[PDB]
Amino acid sequence: NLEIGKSILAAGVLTNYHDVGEGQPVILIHGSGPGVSAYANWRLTIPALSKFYRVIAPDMVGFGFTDRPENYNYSKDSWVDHIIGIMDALEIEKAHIVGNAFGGGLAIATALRYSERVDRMVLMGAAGTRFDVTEGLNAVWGYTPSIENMRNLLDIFAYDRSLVTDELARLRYEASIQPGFQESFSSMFPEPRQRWIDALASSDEDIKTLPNETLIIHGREDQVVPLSSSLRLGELIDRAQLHVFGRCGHWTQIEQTDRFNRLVVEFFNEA
Amino acid sequence: NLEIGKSILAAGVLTNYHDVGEGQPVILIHGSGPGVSAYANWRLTIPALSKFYRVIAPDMVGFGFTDRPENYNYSKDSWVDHIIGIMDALEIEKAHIVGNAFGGGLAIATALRYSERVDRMVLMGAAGTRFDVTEGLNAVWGYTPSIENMRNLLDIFAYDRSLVTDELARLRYEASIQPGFQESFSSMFPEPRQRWIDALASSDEDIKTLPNETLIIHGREDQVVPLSSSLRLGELIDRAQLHVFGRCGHWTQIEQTDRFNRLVVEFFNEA
Repeated sequence: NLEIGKSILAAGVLTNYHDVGEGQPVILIHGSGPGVSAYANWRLTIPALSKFYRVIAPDMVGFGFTDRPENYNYSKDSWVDHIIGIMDALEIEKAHIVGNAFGGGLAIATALRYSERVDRMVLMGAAGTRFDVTEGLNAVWGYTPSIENMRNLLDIFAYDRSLVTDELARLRYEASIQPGFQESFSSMFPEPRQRWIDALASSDEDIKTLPNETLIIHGREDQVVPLSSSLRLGELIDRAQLHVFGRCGHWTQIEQTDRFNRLVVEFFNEA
Repeated sequence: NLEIGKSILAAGVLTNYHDVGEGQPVILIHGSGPGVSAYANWRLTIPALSKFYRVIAPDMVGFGFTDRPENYNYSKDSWVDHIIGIMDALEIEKAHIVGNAFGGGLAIATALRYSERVDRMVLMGAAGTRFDVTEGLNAVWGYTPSIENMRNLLDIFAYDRSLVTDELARLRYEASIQPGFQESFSSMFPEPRQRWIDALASSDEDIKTLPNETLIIHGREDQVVPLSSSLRLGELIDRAQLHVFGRCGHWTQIEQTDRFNRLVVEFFNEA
């Protein structure tokens, strides 16, 4: 299973992660869908970025193949603690961070609590602001295992549904039913789910204090996180750039791969 | 005067233009401020693009050093005719077009009337949609010559006013009072100016039919054309990408030069 990489103790949690490349460190933080993992989200991104940077992609606690501690208290702050724990474990003193959706919210939160540890940020269809729960997000977080339910979620993420094949739905369905996966996922964002969007968000006041050069990316047709959320982030963050991809959903790094990789590499190259 | 380049008869008008580079043709269309010219707008863009493309930058009739025909009937359609006349004169059968503000409106109009002649488009703080006249635009189009009035206009265009020096205001003031310049400019967009924003615009219905890969660029702080206008263009054009620069005004190609040039070259490279 290529989703299983290296293992390291971070913030007291045995963590599964990928580490490819040399040079300036870049931390990639995945999203929060069922069966999600660092490899699943970043397999098409790591190869491109690792040619110029040291790319670290960990499975956040509660997701992927990282340990799922008994009675673990999941929260925005605990996840930030995990990110910092991973950086500490790898002697990464300061790094750029690419946060995908759920991961974008964590990136913003990490930059606010540990400003000295974060350089540039890329926020994709990111959590971080309070937006009204969408039917797409409620469907994603409310997922129960089945190939048809996974096919529907994949359709919700994609602009071009032709990319959603029976094989892909089957493979992700299988990833979603791995031991302990659905159990931690279902108890992660229970109804009412607006509570979790709000919990993952950072206040307008706090976001306005971010000094980091930031690149906000969003798919025009995103059905999970509304474009309006990134428009708001763009008005709050001072050194921000916004890039919106037309004909693109919640899979910006997968549906607009080459454009995405070029934008991100050049953005970091500027530093 | 470096603003004076080559001369060619286009659409019956003796036209001043710049032609640098080899390969795929790219037409750069300047904005509509007092003293504006192709060189003034694109001096920092041509060098970068000409390394990979053949760059054509003409002074639109009524602006710069192109002839100002007696009793000439200026209109969106006549300007489009001029653009096509320039392309015809240079045997440019199909080209990419970069339209800056006023020029963006003309680019959209050209792509609608001569779809076969236009490939990819870059629209910067572009005209093209109906937006309420801003005080910034009313000040720009209502300009009367003076170093102080020019300094104010430059401030309206810029995010970082430190770039507006006495020398720059003086030089542009001098450009604005060249023989016949202020005369054609003042009679170009007379009050009420909303009429001209509306005249330069294309209907939502027509814009929706554009099949061209398009890159929409806008400065978050643009005081002349509101960001909301480009947000609208992004929702209308199907194959569109939107890139918004924070800490940037109506001079995207000048205030974010390196980022702008990289974005444009890679966008065209995709073709």
